Amino acid sequence: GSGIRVHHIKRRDIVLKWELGEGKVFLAECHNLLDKMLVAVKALSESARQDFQREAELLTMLQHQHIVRFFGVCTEGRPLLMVFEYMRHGDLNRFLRSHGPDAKLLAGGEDVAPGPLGLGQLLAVASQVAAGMVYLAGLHFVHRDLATRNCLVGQGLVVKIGDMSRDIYSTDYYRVTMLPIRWMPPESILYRKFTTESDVWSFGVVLWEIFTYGKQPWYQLSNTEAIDCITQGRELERPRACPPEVYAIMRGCWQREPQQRHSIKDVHARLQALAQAPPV
Ligand SMILES: N#Cc1ccc(-c2cnc3ccc(N4CCOC[C@H]4c4cccc(F)c4)nn23)cc1
Repeated sequence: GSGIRVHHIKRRDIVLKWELGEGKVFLAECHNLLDKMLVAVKALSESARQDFQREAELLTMLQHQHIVRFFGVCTEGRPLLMVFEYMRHGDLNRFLRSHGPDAKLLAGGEDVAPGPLGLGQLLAVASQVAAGMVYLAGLHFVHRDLATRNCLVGQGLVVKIGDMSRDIYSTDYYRVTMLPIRWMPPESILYRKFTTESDVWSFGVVLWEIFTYGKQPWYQLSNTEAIDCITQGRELERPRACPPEVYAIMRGCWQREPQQRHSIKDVHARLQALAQAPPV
């Protein structure tokens, strides 16, 4: 039984506090991965135990400053658990909306101002997501559902790529098997091909999400309508909050031919530079 050693955690050391969302994520304390400690815990046939073990091995290998930190599993008894660091500001899409000009409530937090994010800040969020993507492309890992709903925000506005998904985001998938069509490129919709270049397209849509403070791409349109748009070559419009240099980077992610799309490495480098010195 060769493979990656996955860290195991005794059940007695996991104390579940409350559900945060629905796989079915709870907030918990864990002693002692250090003192005692807050963590996020995902709860779940032998075929499932197979995917569990498999995904666990994979999660163990993919470790990077912008990938949500994975601590191990608990498999003594049922249900099976995956243990992750806790990202106190939840998912990026919800975070964005709560700092949008549209938000109905004020979003306290000692570590960020309520109200619209600074441009410097939006840029930092995008840079961080890209860095996550650079790492994954490096490993030839293809993420088939890149979107702010699958990113996590932690203390100090650290952003990491996570996982799905929350039932509140069902509207973001189209039932064919559920596809995130609004984030998919023509070659995915047309030919069912998914590549690192497909992820670069998705990331472009993530950029649009960030600079609209979390709006659904093509929110005015039905699923088939959005598919017509994507395949017929229509592009999402520049967000009001989005500077030309960034819209340019977006457009580059959206080349109809995958090979003309800029590399994720390139994309990240530009965003990081914009970020270190935000244009007016
Ligand atoms: N695999 C996996 C995995 C990894 C980490 C986490 C995690 C760590 N800190 C938090 C805080 C809130 C939270 N949420 C917010 C909404 O309730 C569901 C859950 C979630 C589920 C699906 C996708 C999300 F980006 C976030 N998740 N989370 C959750 C799942």
